[PDB]
Amino acid sequence: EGALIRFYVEIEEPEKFLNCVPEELKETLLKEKRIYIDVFTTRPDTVFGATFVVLAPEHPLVPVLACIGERLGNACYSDVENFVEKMKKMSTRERTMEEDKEGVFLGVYATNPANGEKIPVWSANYVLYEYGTGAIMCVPAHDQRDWEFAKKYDLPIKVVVKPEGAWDFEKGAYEGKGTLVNSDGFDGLDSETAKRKITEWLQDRGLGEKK
Repeated sequence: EGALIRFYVEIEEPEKFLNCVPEELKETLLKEKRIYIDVFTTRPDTVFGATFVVLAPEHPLVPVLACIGERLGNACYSDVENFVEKMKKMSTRERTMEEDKEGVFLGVYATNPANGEKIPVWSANYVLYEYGTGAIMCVPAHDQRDWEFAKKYDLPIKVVVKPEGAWDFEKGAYEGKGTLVNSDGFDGLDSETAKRKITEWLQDRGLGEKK
């Protein structure tokens, strides 16, 4: 149980980037000026708290988005390539026995469909291609794996599920239930209710589905 959520990289001048993308993505790029990054989440109640996106190293969009990020002057393509190559060699245990999460910035920013914020797209070892779509939204305030990655790479922490009791978000992620904050029209909702309400809203807009 969860939601597919359609994040997307907006591309204002598609002709400048056409050679970064395969034929299969060209239609959407030219017509919609977007490259979609579909994520699966069991926490759609936290979507407003997404401060970055992570693709598994083997995700087909990694070279596509890195090509674009190089083209924008934001990414080091060789850094990305070296990371993917290193990851081909690492076992599941070696990628998830986390005493130093590893990732690389792809140089592009995905638009969050919930709030329109532009958030950086990374690839990282701790995200397995086999989980969901192989790309995740990262909510360091409420996901411990994401919190640790954000700590290492200096990424923003945004609280969207407020616990009733005290919590120092500068010490760990709060993974439990609460009421929404920083969630625009969904502010004040209990987080379980918000899972449904947010998912239906995205689905109504063609930017998500119950899954």
